[PDB]
Amino acid sequence: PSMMPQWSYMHISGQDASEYLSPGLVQFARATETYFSLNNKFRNPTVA
Amino acid sequence: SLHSLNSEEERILRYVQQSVSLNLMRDGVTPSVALDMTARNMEPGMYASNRPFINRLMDYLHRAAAVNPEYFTNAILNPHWLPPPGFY
Amino acid sequence: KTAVDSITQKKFLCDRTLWRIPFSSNFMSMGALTDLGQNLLYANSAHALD
Amino acid sequence: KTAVDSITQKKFLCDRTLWRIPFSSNFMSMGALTDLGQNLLYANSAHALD
Amino acid sequence: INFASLAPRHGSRPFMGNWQDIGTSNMSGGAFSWGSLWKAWNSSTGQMLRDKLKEQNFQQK
Amino acid sequence: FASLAPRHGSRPFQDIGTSNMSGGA
Repeated sequence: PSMMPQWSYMHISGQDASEYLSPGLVQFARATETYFSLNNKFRNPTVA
Repeated sequence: SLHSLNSEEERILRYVQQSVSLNLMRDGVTPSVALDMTARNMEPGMYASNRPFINRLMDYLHRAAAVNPEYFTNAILNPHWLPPPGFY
Repeated sequence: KTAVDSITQKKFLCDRTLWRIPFSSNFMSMGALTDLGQNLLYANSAHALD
Repeated sequence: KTAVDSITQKKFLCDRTLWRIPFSSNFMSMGALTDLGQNLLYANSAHALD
Repeated sequence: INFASLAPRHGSRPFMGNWQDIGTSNMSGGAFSWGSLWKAWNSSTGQMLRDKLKEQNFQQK
Repeated sequence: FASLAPRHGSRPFQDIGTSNMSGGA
């Protein structure tokens, strides 16, 4: 629906890692994709 | 911090947190209905004895859930939480 | 010319695989969180399955 | 001196007493109404036991 | 650090990868863009040649 | 702007067509 805390806390449904991460870590991971892959760690939700 | 709660009120607060979290997490109900369901299931003697504090806490949580969902979810899910000054 | 009468048999092999029945309204894959999974009738109350 | 090779068997007897699995957080007798019994998780929800 | 410098620079424009890059893959409905290409002893030649087909086989070079 | 979209987050997710016998691809 619009409120189910467990999902939003576990990233089952909610914002994506490009957004809920503090926008300094996003910058860092975006900078070093070539040699130190970081985007594989966190998770992004997909909702039908 | 000039107003701080009495152990009985802390027990009530922890019970409210537990019940609201349980209803909201296993039954998927809306936060307003979750707050309503919690209230009823209370021991009538204690509910009547602490009617003002419980009423104020319920209204505060209601308007918090209506306005700021992130703050409401944080304050309903994190122990060691206390009502901020100005809630009095 | 001297072929005997025949009876057909049909069967299939499908290994290294899992039969899948997605819990979705129309069986399609529109995301990890299926639409039927978050539908009110199933998110709100409780059920039993046989 | 002439003793054959030995294999050891172990078994126990416990008659007249009934085993008990107290529905308590730490398996103690902290009260007649064990805390798990009154925990809010089981207060107002349906459960099934296997 | 703007965190920028730290990137391979390919031309005065520090090369930074796409923002929307963090990730999920569980069981069904999601899959990737680079994929599986994949008697006795008689003829021989077509066979030697095919064994040789085990190298890069498509694209995305 | 229909939002029947499959959604990969807060963000939701050309009509095209055409390939004759010869034409590049």
